[PDB]
Amino acid sequence: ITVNTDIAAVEQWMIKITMHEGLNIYDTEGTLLDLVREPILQWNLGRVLTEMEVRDLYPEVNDIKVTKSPCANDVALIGFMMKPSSNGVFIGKTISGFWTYKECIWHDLTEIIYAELKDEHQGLTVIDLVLTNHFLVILTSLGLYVSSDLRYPTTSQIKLSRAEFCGFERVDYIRGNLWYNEKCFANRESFEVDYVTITFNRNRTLSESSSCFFSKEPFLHWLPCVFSSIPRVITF
Amino acid sequence: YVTITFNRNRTLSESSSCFFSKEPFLHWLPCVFSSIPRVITF
Amino acid sequence: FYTSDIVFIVEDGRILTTKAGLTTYSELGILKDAIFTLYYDQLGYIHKLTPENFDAGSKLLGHGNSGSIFGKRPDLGFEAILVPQYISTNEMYFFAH
Amino acid sequence: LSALMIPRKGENPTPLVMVSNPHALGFKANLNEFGNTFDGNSKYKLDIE
Amino acid sequence: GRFFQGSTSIALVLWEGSSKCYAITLLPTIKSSCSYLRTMHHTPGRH
Amino acid sequence: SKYDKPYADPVHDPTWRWWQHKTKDKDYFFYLFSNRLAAEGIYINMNAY
Amino acid sequence: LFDVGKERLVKRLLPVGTLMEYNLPKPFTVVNQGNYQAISFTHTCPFKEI
Ligand SMILES: *[C@@H]1O[C@H](CO)[C@@H](O[C@@H]2O[C@H](CO)[C@@H](O[C@@H]3O[C@H](CO[C@@H]4O[C@H](CO)[C@@H](O)[C@H](O[C@@H]5O[C@H](CO)[C@@H](O)[C@H](O)[C@@H]5O)[C@@H]4O)[C@@H](O)[C@H](O[C@@H]4O[C@H](CO)[C@@H](O)[C@H](O)[C@@H]4O[C@@H]4O[C@H](CO)[C@@H](O)[C@H](O)[C@@H]4O)[C@@H]3O)[C@H](O)[C@H]2NC(C)=O)[C@H](O)[C@H]1NC(C)=O
Ligand SMILES: *[C@@H]1O[C@H](CO)[C@@H](O)[C@H](O)[C@H]1NC(C)=O
Ligand SMILES: *[C@@H]1O[C@H](CO)[C@@H](O)[C@H](O)[C@H]1NC(C)=O
Repeated sequence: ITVNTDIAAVEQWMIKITMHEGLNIYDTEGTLLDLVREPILQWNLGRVLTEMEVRDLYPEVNDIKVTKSPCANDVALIGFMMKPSSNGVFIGKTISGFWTYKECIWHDLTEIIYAELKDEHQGLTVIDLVLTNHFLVILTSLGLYVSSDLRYPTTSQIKLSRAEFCGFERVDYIRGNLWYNEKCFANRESFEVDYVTITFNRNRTLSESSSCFFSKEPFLHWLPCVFSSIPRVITF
Repeated sequence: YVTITFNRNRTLSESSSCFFSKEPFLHWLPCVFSSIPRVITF
Repeated sequence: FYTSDIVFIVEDGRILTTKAGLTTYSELGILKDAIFTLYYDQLGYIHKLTPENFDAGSKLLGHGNSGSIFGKRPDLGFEAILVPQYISTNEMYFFAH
Repeated sequence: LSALMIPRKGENPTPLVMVSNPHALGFKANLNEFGNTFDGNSKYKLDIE
Repeated sequence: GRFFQGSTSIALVLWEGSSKCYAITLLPTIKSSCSYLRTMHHTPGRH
Repeated sequence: SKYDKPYADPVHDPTWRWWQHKTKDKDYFFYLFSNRLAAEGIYINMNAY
Repeated sequence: LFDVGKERLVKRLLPVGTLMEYNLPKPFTVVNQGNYQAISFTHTCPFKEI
């Protein structure tokens, strides 16, 4: 099937079982997924929550978000948005496309996301999250975080970098969306470049006059989407 | 050196209200690094 | 991206569906759960995701049917008086009163 | 060898080729559609090698 | 292609068809690059 | 309208006389067009006429 | 067309086949199907297709 065994974005495979090839009679469809080349699977997302540790969380859940991992589906991440009464970042992982509830292993990322903060503030929930072909972006209640990368496993634990947004407090990050074009880049042609847009609902304060930013592939420089009554950018 | 002092709530974006800079006033760095007493003057 | 299916969720619990590039749509049904979301896998099957509920559908076909979770295909008709009227051998008008 | 098959109008029959002695006779069969009749049904040509 | 340069998508839509059919839209992609199998070899003739 | 001559050309299709002394070298015209180094960026094809 | 705002001289197709098909009053029968009654128009063209 495959002769290369690095870490890269490789598509899934569609499997057809038949009783004969040319005279196709009893067709049955299915999926086959590679494990050793999938980017996201090689890292540990965080501390594993056990059973009956997620059951008490249920009367606190407020909304559900999912990812898709554009090149190969069925390896989605499911994120919980929760009430401000409870605390923690709660993400489950699938590898079989949510066919059984027993397989969605639940993690928690509170330690990793509190590391680059210098102090715990109040309590945080995941607002939105996307999974690009080589990066993971999470807009949580306390700001925006970008994973370092997925193709170079070094510590078996995701290292998040906190994006900077001057003048942005908690009541802005709870109203903000991430937009991304779901396109698969399997063999990685040179012209293919990925973008991510973030949009807030703000008042155009003194510190920042924009409400809409976008960034290229290593999500480090976030530049405003509008340059030099005034309309609002719903989506760029 | 020049010091600048504010009166803030220690928000999410910024944790300091006391900065200072050298003769080229381009790199303004906080005066105190890592209940919390407020610094009136540094 | 398989089967080119698109599904919108609208408050009051309704679910609208279409294919990509078509200029018409349909109403798959209704769903009144408090917190839920819809997911499409690689083969095209649709799953309802809820805390402690990952449902896939009662009736499953070989291909990727997108209406398995809902019970019966709903009646799209309203309540009015229809007056029919012939115009040809195989064509007919209906007037809503 | 070659055979021709026309199915019913709405049904979907699946043909099959079998060998009495598979220990000493192997085959490969290809079923391809060619033409379409006047009424609307489609002729199928299946060739066995 | 036109000349020396990307990618594009070709969409085939059956506008008349119903929304309960399994396959309606077909989306080939055409890339103005070379595949990973496009190589050139030189047989030495010795074997 | 000029093909009314009473002397038989070796080939039909009177555009053969047009595209005969230049048709040996279509590839160079194509190379000059593809890398946009020629004329007004105009590629005059040989089989379009 | 004498209509106010569009008083103008226009040329227009006259679909004779469509008019002939839209000529409605034709012999029919009250045929019994599905333990009910339907209006089935008698076939006048001797052939089905050409
Ligand atoms: C859908 O799924 C299919 C499943 O097959 C998948 O096809 C696979 O795509 C891969 C690319 O993503 C292909 O990998 C490529 O393999 C090339 C070598 O092919 C050789 O073919 C020989 C005869 O068939 C075979 O004997 C040979 O055996 C192998 O040799 C390897 C050493 O070359 C060795 O490591 C193996 O263990 C095995 O012995 C090969 O199979 C490679 O040339 C190609 O590119 C190289 O990649 C490596 C790693 O990054 C790199 O170090 C190396 O320099 C090459 O990079 C570039 O090569 C080009 C030449 O091609 C140079 O010009 C550049 O300068 C670079 O140097 C790559 O690894 C794989 O072969 C293929 N599967 C099969 C069965 O063929 C599709 O891609 C999937 N598609 C989608 C959209 O998902
Ligand atoms: C802008 O400010 C007004 C009052 O100052 C506030 O009501 C409004 O919500 C603000 N806009 C947004 C998008 O929050
Ligand atoms: C901090 O916040 C409290 C209430 O939110 C306010 O009363 C106080 O003035 C703030 N501190 C400063 C220095 O403004």
